[PDB]
Amino acid sequence: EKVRDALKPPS
Amino acid sequence: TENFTTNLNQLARVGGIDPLIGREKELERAIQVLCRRRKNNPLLVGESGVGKTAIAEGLAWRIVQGDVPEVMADCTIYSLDIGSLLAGTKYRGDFEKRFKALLKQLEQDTNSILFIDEIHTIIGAGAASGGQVDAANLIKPLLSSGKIRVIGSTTYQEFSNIFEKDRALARRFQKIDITEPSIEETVQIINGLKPKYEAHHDVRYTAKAVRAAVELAVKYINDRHLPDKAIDVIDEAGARARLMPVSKRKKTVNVADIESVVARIARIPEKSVSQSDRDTLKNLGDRLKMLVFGQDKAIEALTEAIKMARAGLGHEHKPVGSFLFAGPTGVGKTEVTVQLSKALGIELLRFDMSEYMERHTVSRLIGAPPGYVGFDQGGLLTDAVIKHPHAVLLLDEIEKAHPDVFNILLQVMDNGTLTDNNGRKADFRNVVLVMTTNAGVRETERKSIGLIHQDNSTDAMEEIKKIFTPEFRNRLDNIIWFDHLSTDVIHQVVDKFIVELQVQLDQKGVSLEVSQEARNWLAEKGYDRAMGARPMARVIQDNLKKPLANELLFGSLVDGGQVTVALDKEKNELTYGFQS
Amino acid sequence: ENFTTNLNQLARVGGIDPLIGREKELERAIQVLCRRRKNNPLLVGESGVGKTAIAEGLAWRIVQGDVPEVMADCTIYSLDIGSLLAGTKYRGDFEKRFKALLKQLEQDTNSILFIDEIHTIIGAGAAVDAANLIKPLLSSGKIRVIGSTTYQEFSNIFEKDRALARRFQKIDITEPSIEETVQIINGLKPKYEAHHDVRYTAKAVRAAVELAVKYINDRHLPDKAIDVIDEAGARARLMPVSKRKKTVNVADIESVVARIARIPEKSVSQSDRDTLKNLGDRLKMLVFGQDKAIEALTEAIKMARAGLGHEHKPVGSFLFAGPTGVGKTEVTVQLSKALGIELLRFDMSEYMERHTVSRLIGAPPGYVGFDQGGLLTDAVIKHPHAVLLLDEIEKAHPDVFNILLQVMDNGTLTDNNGRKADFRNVVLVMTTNAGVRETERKSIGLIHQDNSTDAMEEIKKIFTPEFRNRLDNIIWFDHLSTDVIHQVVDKFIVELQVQLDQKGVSLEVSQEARNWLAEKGYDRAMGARPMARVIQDNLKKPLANELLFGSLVDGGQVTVALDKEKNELTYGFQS
Ligand SMILES: Nc1ncnc2c1ncn2[C@@H]1O[C@H](COP(=O)(O)OP(=O)(O)OP(O)(O)=S)[C@@H](O)[C@H]1O
Ligand SMILES: Nc1ncnc2c1ncn2[C@@H]1O[C@H](COP(=O)(O)OP(=O)(O)O)[C@@H](O)[C@H]1O
Ligand SMILES: Nc1ncnc2c1ncn2[C@@H]1O[C@H](COP(=O)(O)OP(=O)(O)O)[C@@H](O)[C@H]1O
Ligand SMILES: Nc1ncnc2c1ncn2[C@@H]1O[C@H](COP(=O)(O)OP(=O)(O)O)[C@@H](O)[C@H]1O
Repeated sequence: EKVRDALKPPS
Repeated sequence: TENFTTNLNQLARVGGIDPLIGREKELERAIQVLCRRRKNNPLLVGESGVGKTAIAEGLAWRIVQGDVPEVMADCTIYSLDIGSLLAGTKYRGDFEKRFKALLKQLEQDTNSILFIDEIHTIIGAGAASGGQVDAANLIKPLLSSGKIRVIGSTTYQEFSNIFEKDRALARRFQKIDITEPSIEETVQIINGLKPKYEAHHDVRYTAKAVRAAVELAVKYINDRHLPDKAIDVIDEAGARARLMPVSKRKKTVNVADIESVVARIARIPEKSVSQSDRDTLKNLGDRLKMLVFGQDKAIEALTEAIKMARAGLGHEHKPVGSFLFAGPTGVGKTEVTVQLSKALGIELLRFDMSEYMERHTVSRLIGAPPGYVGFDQGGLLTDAVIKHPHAVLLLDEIEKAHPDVFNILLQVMDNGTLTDNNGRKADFRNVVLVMTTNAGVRETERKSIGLIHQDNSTDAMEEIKKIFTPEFRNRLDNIIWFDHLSTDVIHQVVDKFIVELQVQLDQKGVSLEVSQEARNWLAEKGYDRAMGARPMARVIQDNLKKPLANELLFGSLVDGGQVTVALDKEKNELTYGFQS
Repeated sequence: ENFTTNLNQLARVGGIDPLIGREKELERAIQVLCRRRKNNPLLVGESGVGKTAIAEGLAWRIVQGDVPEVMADCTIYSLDIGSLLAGTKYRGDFEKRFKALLKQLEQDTNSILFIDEIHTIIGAGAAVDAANLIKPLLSSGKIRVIGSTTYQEFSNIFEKDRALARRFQKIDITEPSIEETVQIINGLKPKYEAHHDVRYTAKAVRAAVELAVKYINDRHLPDKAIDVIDEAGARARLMPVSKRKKTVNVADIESVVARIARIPEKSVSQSDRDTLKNLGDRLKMLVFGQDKAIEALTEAIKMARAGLGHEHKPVGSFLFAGPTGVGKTEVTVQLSKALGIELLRFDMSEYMERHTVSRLIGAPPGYVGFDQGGLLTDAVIKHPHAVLLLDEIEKAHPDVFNILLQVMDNGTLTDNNGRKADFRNVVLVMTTNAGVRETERKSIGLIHQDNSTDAMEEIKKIFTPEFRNRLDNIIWFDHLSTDVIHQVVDKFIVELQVQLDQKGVSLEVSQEARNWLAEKGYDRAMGARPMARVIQDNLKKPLANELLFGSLVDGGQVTVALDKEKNELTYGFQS
């Protein structure tokens, strides 16, 4: 259930 | 916290939370626990539907009204929803973020209290997958230190198995046993709740109806507990009053309406619950007497036992009646049972005791299918009585039954309630109990082996005394002997069979003129001392119906009837008249 | 609101067929919906029964106005599980959508959320979900939720949990009666007919319901009835290109059911008179042995179907006895093949252990859902209109015989599962090898004595006297004759000839070889069972070896004969 998340900035 | 916790105190101001009636002892114990320096977390352990959640919600209602001590004033109860807290997390720390935030709020307010219904769930992983970071572990330090106060409601079974396994969390909580108060206190509770329910359905509940609901629920609705069951029948009664009448009909909920609602829940025919059977009881003896001839002392005994139970003289805990039928086969033992069932309208459950002869098969009657298999099965006897509260249990060839079966009946007759291995409580106090045995007939019919014929008048009782234990016989109301059918009563039996055939022929248009002399000859062949009247079925059908029936389908006379019968001395045959 | 679809608004614009029947079930839902607490109703019903449609009927009542004023302004919605689970890919994303819809529904009062197939969303199940948000909406009492769940998966999801069962009221939704179902078709007839402008005769619609339950035995008759009706109408619309057969008849509906059933049209068609009339002729064609038994048995079947005014008892209760493999089983399988029913096989010898008796009516080991249940009772429910074959009935425990008496007399059987079987249509047959065993043994005496005994007396020793009186007629096979066995050899070799025909090689067998193979292969004690072993190893081994490597690789042209002095077969092959 616990999953890591990778984000990305717009620019 | 924004949506997970609903402020019960604020909710009570508007409504929703119904008033709590008479739980001072429970609330006093809870208020005392909440005032503790440490581990001030009450736990409400009780059976389902016994007001576990009303006490917690009711405490908020009582606080608003100022019916609590000054120390507990200015206190807000919060009702945490575990499902909402575990919905939408989808991340490593979403659950801990929101859960910890709730604790910060509670820590900020010294008087804030958290009400967690079904607290057994927190032990189960809230948002932990292959990990032990659960909701319970997070709150363990705070409960020990008195930072937050938590109220929990859980069932005894859940408390015993789900809860109490982690001795850590169990230690913080103080068990408060919540049990149903009484059959009479529930009436007071419904009175306090009656205005809210009355307003919803725009009806008024009669004082007799509310008392009847509780009393009627206990007799039939045994699966659930007293507070919830009584309220549920009340709720359903108002709804039926809303939909059944179109308009300008009686708004008041009558006592008869309560009986209809409880009947459908219990799947009862709705006739037994009512007390309008007095008319049938008036002439029950005479009506049954004409149906079955001879053995009058048996019909009067049966009617008298039923009549007393419906007049308030019945046994408080025992069944309506326990009887043993000792007589020859085919002497009307099963006739009084079936005819009684038909007139009363209740079912006639029949169990063959020849099948239950060995020890391994006794468990079937008082046990679920072998091992732990089968769904709504239970004991073969238990599901029949539970299904039909008012019935006529019939057992044939009880003497053949294994001794262990008699031990089961001892508690039935002595206590009136039977508990299945599964765990359910079967209460059958209305069912009459009848057993049929042929123990004594063998001794009485057979003559002594000697030149002198010894007296066999008392021999029949001696066999029953040794065959049936004294404890078993003592519980029985009376032992009634079915005596051999004398020639006088034998004439009535043939009259009933021939008249019955005449009724069937009457619709078809055929008529019969059987002679009285033919009746005598039919009786000798039809009735046997050893087999009783069981062979008499074939004699009437074969001698009278079969020759005429063959002719009716295809014969010299296709139709018109007007048949006659007379005894033939030389041929010992019955005459057949064919007039078109 | 985008996920769900408002049924109340749908009725205003049409597209909802007028519900017919289920007045009591529909009225029950309204009564519970008006409750202060536990208002949330449940619809425990099997697939195809019509549990989804009854909820739609409620919306029509609101629009019609034939309900109390409390529900006159109420609205109903249908939760679309597919819409919510469309592209989330993570558990918990689904939950967020459910919460948002609940808030939208919560703001407006008198809103009912009809959750079709509620069992899927809640509970772990067998073959995903969270079930965390269904509990708070029930406890809050804000919005009523109508949940449709099957009988199966309801005991393992709702009865196991108190929270869901406490807030849900159980409504038993049984299948409608045959009379009630045909009335529904009449109600739905104008909508289907308007689509393709064909007129259905009353006989065809009534026949469809009666025949569908008898043959399909897959799902409940309400769904099956609408399928065959729509299928026949669609087929009739485009079946003839040149001819527009606007009329409908029983002929058309029969073919449609045959296609889905995948059974011959003659058997599926209501041609019971035709099939019974030629039952013996069809059976006698394939098998020409034991004509005496066939004549008695064939007549017993025709009279049995009539029932002689008694239908509750099983129609077929014939018992067969005699030597093993002398036609005891061939007649049963060939009887089913001609009828087209699915033959079932159970060997009582295997079920000669008390533990095995429980297997027939349940499972001794713990099972989840009791899907397997009884080995025989479940099969009867699966195919009620099928023959039941029993082998070696003699070698069975005494208790098993008691159960058999109830079937023929009571006409119904009750087990741990509690499923009821309509034994009326069910047929039964048994084979007894004990009789042949009595003649095979030799007496303890200086000179042997005739061991032939009456068939009736033999049965009394092994069978209770309370069974032969309830039976129709006893059929016994004494032994085969030289002319019958000799002809059978010719029939069996044809299969080898047909097998060789595809391979491209011919075969020739001398008449002398056929006669010799019959005496050795046939056995009085074992009937014709060893004949297959004797004939196969004799003929198959030499031909198979040569066919692979030898002159017989292609062409065939074989010849077989036996020398008189040798009294042994000789095989000749030509390249
Ligand atoms: N009075 C009626 N009773 C039953 N079915 C009806 C009735 N009137 C119309 N029908 C139709 O009969 C069919 C019944 O289907 P249902 O039993 O509701 O299906 P279902 O159980 O929801 O199916 P699933 O999703 O496969 S479990 C539909 O085509 C209904 O429109
Ligand atoms: N003293 C009481 N005053 C008011 N309602 C009560 C009282 N005792 C019980 N009830 C009723 O009991 C029900 C609460 O049952 P509950 O304890 O929540 O059941 P469960 O344990 O199955 O969750 C409500 O109908 C509530 O009104
Ligand atoms: N006294 C009686 N009067 C009329 N019929 C009787 C009487 N006793 C027995 N019978 C008939 O006997 C038939 C078969 O025997 P049964 O009554 O079942 O025997 P038993 O009463 O010994 O159990 C029943 O159909 C019943 O009508
Ligand atoms: N009348 C018959 N004509 C042709 N073959 C027959 C006939 N009766 C029986 N047989 C043959 O008897 C054999 C029975 O085999 P099998 O089914 O194993 O026997 P069983 O059921 O006795 O164990 C088959 O080869 C079958 O074709």
